[PDB]
Amino acid sequence: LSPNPPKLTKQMNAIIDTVINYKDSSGRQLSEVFIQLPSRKELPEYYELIRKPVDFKKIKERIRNHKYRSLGDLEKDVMLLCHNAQTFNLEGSQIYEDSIVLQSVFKSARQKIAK
Amino acid sequence: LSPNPPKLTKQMNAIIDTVINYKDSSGRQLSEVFIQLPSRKELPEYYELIRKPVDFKKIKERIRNHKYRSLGDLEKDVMLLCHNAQTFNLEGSQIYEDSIVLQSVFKSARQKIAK
Amino acid sequence: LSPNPPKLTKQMNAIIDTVINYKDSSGRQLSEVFIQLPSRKELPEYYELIRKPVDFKKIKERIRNHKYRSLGDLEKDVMLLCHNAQTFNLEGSQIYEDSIVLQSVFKSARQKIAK
Ligand SMILES: Oc1ccccc1-c1cc2c(nn1)NC[C@@H]1CNCCN21
Ligand SMILES: Oc1ccccc1-c1cc2c(nn1)NC[C@@H]1CNCCN21
Ligand SMILES: [Zn+2]
Ligand SMILES: [Zn+2]
Ligand SMILES: [Zn+2]
Repeated sequence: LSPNPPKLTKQMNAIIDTVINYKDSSGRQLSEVFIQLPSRKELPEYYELIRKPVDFKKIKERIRNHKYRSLGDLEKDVMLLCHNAQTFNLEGSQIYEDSIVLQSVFKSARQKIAK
Repeated sequence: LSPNPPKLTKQMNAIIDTVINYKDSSGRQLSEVFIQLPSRKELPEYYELIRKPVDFKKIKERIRNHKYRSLGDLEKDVMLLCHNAQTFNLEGSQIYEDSIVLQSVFKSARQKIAK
Repeated sequence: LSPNPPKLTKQMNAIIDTVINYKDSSGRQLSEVFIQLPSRKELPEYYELIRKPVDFKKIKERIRNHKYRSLGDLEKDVMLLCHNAQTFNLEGSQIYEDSIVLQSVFKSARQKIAK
């Protein structure tokens, strides 16, 4: 469980980059509303219903500071992001929809760079 | 007797760049599964009944490393893939349809590219 | 009312150099064609159509001659570059698409250093 190689760090990023920077057919960068969560004092409901919240920043941070040991351990936090999103949003609502798409992007992006 | 110049580089790239990025009515890029083959370990059965397999990766290799003389060289690789993808996968099975869908997309991209 | 600290000037160049330096997934420097405008004699067109023409050399030249006052003054010009590309070049035409990409990189460079 000793120094996170640079090679592994080099992946996590580009993966989470591939994701963040993804722009759809119309060209809308889907990540926009996932980067920063909204405030407890803005959307208290979210933090009532979502027991273990998360956004992208807080995933990037955890990359930056070598918390994540394997690519597995990242997927989980990206997956929990979308789970959360889906859980809070109305099926067929643009928020709800993006999370899915992104979910896939990662899995292909991770595939395309990982084992 | 001679080299492979800008027209053969740009155009043969231009063609392929286009095809890859082609997305159906659902904006679903159909190149997806045709970029990187399954490993021989992954799906032995492919190679247990396909003579001379080929990826998408290898196409851009054959481009970057100047093996395709004319257009007629490229297409042969291109159409083959589909031939395989069709040969292997089942009629109606998404991949099959995609594989065909592609064939043509190239055909237009080649014909449209009139010098 | 006062000249530009080297702290600033060295940003303008970092930000712009990130931009210019940038290559796409493929490994393709998008900047390439924007670095220098075409000759008047070569694209008389561009000059008839584009009101205030600008490429990258001149921006550099305009950082060097302490001609940009804020980062605004810069981005203002940097976007004038992409507007002009998208004004002249047809939607979906490779160039066009690229220009948009760059607009983002620039903004992600700048939004990076504003922190
Ligand atoms: O589920 C998330 C995970 C990570 C980051 C953000 C969200 C998120 C943001 C949301 C929302 N739901 N989820 N509902 C509507 C609300 C409208 N205003 C923008 C903020 N937004
Ligand atoms: O819009 C621009 C902004 C800054 C620098 C260059 C351009 C630019 C270059 C162009 C073009 N359109 N725009 N049309 C295609 C043509 C292909 N041959 C070289 C010239 N090139
Ligand atoms: Zn570190
Ligand atoms: Zn070469
Ligand atoms: Zn000076």
